[PDB]
Amino acid sequence: ESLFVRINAAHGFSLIQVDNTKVTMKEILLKAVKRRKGSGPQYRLEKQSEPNVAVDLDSTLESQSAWEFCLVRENSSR
Amino acid sequence: MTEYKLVVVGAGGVGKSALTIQLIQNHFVDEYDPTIEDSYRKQVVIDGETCLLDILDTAGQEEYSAMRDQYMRTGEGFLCVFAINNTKSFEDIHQYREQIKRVKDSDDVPMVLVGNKCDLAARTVESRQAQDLARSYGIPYIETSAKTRQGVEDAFYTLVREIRQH
Ligand SMILES: Nc1nc2c(ncn2[C@@H]2O[C@H](COP(=O)(O)OP(=O)(O)NP(=O)(O)O)[C@@H](O)[C@H]2O)c(=O)[nH]1
Ligand SMILES: [Mg+2]
Repeated sequence: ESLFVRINAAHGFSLIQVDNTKVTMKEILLKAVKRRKGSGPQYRLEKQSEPNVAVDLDSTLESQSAWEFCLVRENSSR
Repeated sequence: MTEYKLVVVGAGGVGKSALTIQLIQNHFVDEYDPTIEDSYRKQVVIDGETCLLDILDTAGQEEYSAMRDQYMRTGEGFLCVFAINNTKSFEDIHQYREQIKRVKDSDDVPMVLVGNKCDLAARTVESRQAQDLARSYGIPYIETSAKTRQGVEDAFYTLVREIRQH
């Protein structure tokens, strides 16, 4: 199996394949939004264990020390 | 309200994700992005009665086959999807049914045999062969196109009707 990250969203979850942990959280967010929402409302990612705080999208997956995140509309909460 | 856990299974590339997204979002996915696993929840009206569909879109890639056990245990109805231009995907249907049996102790679960990509002119799985397979299982056969939307609601809504009529 490949490595992958679990993204919990408003209407379900998505498992997002990653080649390595040097992928940025921005890349993961973009993949999750494109799959789940299609083609403007903005989104953040949150660590599963830290509600209401946006992860730095320019940081790497490795830096998060987490493999589960919530995808949250910026005008909303998880 | 009442929620139905429906699971879409079948070989890689047969159109499981395209079927799911055409149902949920009324949009055809042209790209082939292999699934690991994804769920989608949507409120729908079926025969005048509102319910919540919880659709689990699964991997056709055999490297994720270990995942089947978890989702086959809790899945409440299954779309067993092959592509009408892929005889191997038709051969593969039985494996999914057998695995659903090892965890449910029976195949006594709502299931629909789905022949997808029926918009394509070139067919290598005969309609009578798919009809006969479905008959051998005692389940409906529905031809679908995720691209045109043909048969998509029928396929998913048939599972909900079968659950409601248990
Ligand atoms: N013409 C046509 N193409 C389809 C249909 N359904 C899916 N496809 C195409 O077939 C390719 C694979 O579809 P996809 O939904 O990703 O298949 P899948 O079963 O989810 N693959 P995986 O098991 O890897 O997740 C895509 O390019 C998609 O556009 C259909 O009904 N008609
Ligand atoms: Mg898929």
